[PDB]
Amino acid sequence: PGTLSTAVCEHLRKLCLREFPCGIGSWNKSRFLPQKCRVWRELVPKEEETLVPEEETVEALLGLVRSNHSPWAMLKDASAEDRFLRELAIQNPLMIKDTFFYSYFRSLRVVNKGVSLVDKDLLKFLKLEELVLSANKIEEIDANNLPPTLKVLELYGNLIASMECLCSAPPPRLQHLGLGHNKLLGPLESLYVTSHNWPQLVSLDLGFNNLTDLQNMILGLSTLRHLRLLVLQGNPLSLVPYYRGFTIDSLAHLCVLDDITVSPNEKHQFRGLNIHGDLLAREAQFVVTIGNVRGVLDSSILDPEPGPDGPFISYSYYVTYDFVEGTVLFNTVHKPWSDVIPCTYEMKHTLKELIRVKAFLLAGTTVSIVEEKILSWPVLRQDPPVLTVLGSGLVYLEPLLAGEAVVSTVCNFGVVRTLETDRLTHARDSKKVKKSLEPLSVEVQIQLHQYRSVEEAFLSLID
Amino acid sequence: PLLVLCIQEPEIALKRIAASALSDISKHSPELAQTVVDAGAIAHLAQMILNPDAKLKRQVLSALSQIAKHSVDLAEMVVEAEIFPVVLTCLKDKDEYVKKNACTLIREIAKHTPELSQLIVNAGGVAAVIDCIGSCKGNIRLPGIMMLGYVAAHSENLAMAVIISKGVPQLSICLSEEPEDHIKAAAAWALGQLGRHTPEHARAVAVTNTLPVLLSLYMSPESSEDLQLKSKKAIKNILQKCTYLPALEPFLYD
Repeated sequence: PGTLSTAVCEHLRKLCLREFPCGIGSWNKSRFLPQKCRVWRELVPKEEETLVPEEETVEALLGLVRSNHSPWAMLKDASAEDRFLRELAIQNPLMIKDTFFYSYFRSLRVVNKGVSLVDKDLLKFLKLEELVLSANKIEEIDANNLPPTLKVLELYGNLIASMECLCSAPPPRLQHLGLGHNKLLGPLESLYVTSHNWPQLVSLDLGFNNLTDLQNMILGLSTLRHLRLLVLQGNPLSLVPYYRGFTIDSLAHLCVLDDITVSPNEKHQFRGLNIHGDLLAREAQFVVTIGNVRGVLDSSILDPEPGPDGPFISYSYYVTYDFVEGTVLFNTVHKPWSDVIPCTYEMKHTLKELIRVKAFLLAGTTVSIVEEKILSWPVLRQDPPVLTVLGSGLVYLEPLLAGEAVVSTVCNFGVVRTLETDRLTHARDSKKVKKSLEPLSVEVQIQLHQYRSVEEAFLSLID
Repeated sequence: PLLVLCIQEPEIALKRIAASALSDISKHSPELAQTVVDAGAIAHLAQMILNPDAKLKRQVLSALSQIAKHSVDLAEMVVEAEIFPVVLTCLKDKDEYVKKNACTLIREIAKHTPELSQLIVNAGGVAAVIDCIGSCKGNIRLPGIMMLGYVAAHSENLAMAVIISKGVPQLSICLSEEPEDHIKAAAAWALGQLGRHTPEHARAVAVTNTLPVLLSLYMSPESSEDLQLKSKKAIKNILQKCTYLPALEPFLYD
């Protein structure tokens, strides 16, 4: 379907650069045509708005584009500067060609073809200091196509292997790289954001990729002395405990970070963290609690009378989890029935595999409960203890990757204590009484111990 | 106000020049048209449509078209001045640019809301517009074609009113005999808006032998980009509801 030149020139064909209400047919002959047709309607005694009907009322033509029904909002849709391009083409087409299209794209931003092959025309598209293009499938690039011009670069949904082909052909201009929905990897690609490549970096948007060291990225910024807009919330590199205050502090560049309104007190509390960051436990270090057990099938309600030799009981309740190693598993929460149970585990993980840590956080990581009942004659007798269980949930943890201190999520593996069985759980102890007278769920909490002041962030010495 | 007062003068040339100036003014922003309206120009302009002057009627209808092209309220209040069927009678005058002016005025009127389209239909104007289009050739048919297309695209009852009024064969004639590109593009757009409704729509369109014409036209290299785009749009909107196999049968092999 496309080479870059053929796809650009195809979409320039898709945008009708010679035809109505833009462009050319009869209608032009005293409005969007050359002068004789026009002027001779005067210099021959006035052919009026009688126009021989070789012409339209141009206000009518414009009214067609303005019409809330005739399509032409862009066409009815996309990148707005393309509607200006149509609007010029109404205003008069004749002069315009690829000569003018080559002049036009000071940026190119006209998303989606599913295409990927970079080539020559971009140079011929003389002005281009920016790209913002997406839903195209590029892998690594004919770098050379870089005119000596490029500042800003969004690439959402590309697939790229390394930055290197492009970066080994650099105009000294790139203010920004961005690659949403993409794939790129490691602490080391930061070298392709060095002054060899891109001393000019003011701006960034780098989610869905997997990029892994804030101080490697500081190596890039020690050589890209420009930063003022950013996306580090959204990469594995944020996971280092000190990230918000460190990133603000780090170098002469980033004036503001992540979402926040100063107008209270923050800034006096928080400048100075990167100094401490020469000293902090520089890796990422996560404390991770598991949650209290619910949907606890009183597998004894099935014997609401429970005290007899099988029926009678003791319980386990545990989770078994995926966390990144691929994955490491433990049977965490293990402890018995009470109509609501309290159960918890905590791990601390010190971590470096930040691409897979990010995979564990984003992807859908896998979690299970196990329940055990005991149902015993004094023999007790126990089947494993007994088993009666649900355990699967897919689970999600981005805020740590957003550079935030903590995640919690709460996971139900599904029903064994139904509400009738729950009413019955209280009815097991109420039938012990009548005789004597989430659905299966855990909580999750995942901290990567980050902080609320410059001094509190200094605690990651200890992390 | 002076331009409004100039029309009250008995001079036909003064009336024509004032109407031309009003049309030239109220064609750049809705506020200019609103200011002209607030001077009481609508009441006058409706009163010279009956005047048997070619140029005066041309300029009056052009000004009305330029006024009723911006917003819904302007087009609504324009019809409130009892402009029917005095405008509809202008589609039968010996003049051609008067017919073009009337077609453009109607087109601008019933493009905002289906209420104005419904009032025009109830006033019996669709048949008159179709007859004027069939009795004329050239760019004059374009405003009426875009009119009937907007009316069809508005709602279902309006599309039925157009179809029962024999709009589809006229559109086929427009697509066939007109050598111009935007005319046949507009004809394809109107046919697609007609056929995008209930299967009875694409039924009444398919008997008229427009679908093979649209397919050949969108398979023609000499065709323009907008024309092929609109032809494909019409094909997609019609074949998605057409239930007649013998007309969808030729689409298999082509």
